[PDB]
Amino acid sequence: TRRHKSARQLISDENKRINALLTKANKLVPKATYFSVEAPPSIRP
Amino acid sequence: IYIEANTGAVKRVGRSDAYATEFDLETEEYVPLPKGEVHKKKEIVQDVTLHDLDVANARPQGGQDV
Amino acid sequence: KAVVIDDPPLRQTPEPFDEQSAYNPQSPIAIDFGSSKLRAGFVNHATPTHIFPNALTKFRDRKLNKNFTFVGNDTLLDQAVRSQSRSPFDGPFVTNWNLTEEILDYTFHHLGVVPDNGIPNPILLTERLATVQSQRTNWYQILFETYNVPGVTFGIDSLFSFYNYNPSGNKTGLVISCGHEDTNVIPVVDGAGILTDAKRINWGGHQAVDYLNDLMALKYPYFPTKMSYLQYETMYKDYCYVSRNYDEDIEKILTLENLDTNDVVVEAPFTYDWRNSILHLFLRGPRPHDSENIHEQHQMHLNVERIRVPEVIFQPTMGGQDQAGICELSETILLKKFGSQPGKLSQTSIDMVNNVLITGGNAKVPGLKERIVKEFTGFLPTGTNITVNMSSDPSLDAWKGMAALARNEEQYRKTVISKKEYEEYGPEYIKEHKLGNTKYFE
Repeated sequence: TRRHKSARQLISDENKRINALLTKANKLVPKATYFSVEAPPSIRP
Repeated sequence: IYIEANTGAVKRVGRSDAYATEFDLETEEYVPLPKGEVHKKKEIVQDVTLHDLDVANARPQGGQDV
Repeated sequence: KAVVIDDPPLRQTPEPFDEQSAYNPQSPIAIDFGSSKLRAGFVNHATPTHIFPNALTKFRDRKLNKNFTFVGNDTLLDQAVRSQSRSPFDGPFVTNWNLTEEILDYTFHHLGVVPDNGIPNPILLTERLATVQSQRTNWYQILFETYNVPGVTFGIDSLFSFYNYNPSGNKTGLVISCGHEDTNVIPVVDGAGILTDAKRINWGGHQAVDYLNDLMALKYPYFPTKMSYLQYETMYKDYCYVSRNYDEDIEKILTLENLDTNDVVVEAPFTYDWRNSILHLFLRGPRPHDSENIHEQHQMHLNVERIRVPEVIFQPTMGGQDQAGICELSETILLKKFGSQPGKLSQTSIDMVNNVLITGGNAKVPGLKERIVKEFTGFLPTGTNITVNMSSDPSLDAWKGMAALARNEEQYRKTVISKKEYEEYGPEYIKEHKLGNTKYFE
């Protein structure tokens, strides 16, 4: 069987997963994640 | 800004138009970008008289500013 | 004279399938799981053989009491079966998985394959950038259990098109892909995609046509006939262009000398002077408005939005996305990264300038290449030779990408994953190669 698993909770699931990985490493720098490729805000007004 | 190479003349035209939305109302004037190149070279011919050079060296109060 | 748009016409004939005698089990299978369309076929052929949007219907017949299944181009036969089309893509990912299995079954049936104990062909798959672990885990599950394929390999479609247009595999360039739902910038060094400096802006074709949809809803709130998504898609495709300079074009597009030429009037299908008021120019153009004419109130007027909606990519603050623009992100990549001092271009930056490539589904809008060339000449130092390459159809260069990759057997084996490696290392495994995703950590 397979849950439907909509795309809204998927980003939060990956955020919780990467937070779990960094907290287990804290008890390690990310390289290319979904939250790291995503664009910085504009410096020009 | 405006820079002349030979004499070092500096003139501020104003702020660029891309920085015109930092405030909704501002005391600065916003001029657009110069549409030409940055570097401009031009050969001129200067015609002066001997009286002009006589009066340039003979200012009694002192030399004027820009 | 106003023009009238409709839905696209349905196909008179159904989609044919390839002959089963020409199938061989040694040839791989190339698939491109795009957000808009599906491209499926062999590798030895260069021209496409199966292009169709990813949709499926469950047509319940009253007389036979049997739920019929119509896939892709088979949904383009009747209006009711077109309107009930269901995409498997929810957001930028996939959520319902059984739909993917039956559309893959449809592609395998229409490829002329007579297999036994699963598909004996390794498959070539494109995937999105920084893809989430759950969908690639489920992908490994479905291909390694349902279809029994021997090998699998993966990569990004933008880098695959870059490798297609740079077949040596060692070039340096800067690729830009404008997909259906995302816009990506990847700097490529020595044929390998540097994904730690990759950038993504959350805008695509789908967000642009939704911008057209709610802009037309907001501009004419008393419109009586609801027009479908396909009408928004067609008039975005046919009546939109990238402005050469949005600051100067916006200060003169409402004048009467432009609205006689640059205003498009779109008629909906069905059975105190106005010169000095810009409301009448914005709503009803340069022609006078008669509220009693029946054909008059079924009309769009596209005057500002044609240059407004392609500018959301260059300035995402119009679309609500708090992100830097494409030009500013390219300036960040090119002028302050890869060892390039701002004001002193490195040789990596110079090589990246001369191989700027624009690809993706949303590069069909005219004026994009000239605008990005103008911006690149704007911010680079003087004398830099800027080269921008644009395909005639940049929606098909990914399939050319896996075609050139699997035709090049020397570098094909560096990226493949077999059943044996997956079975010994589980779904949690990252194959670090040049043309695909990297590890999530260092």
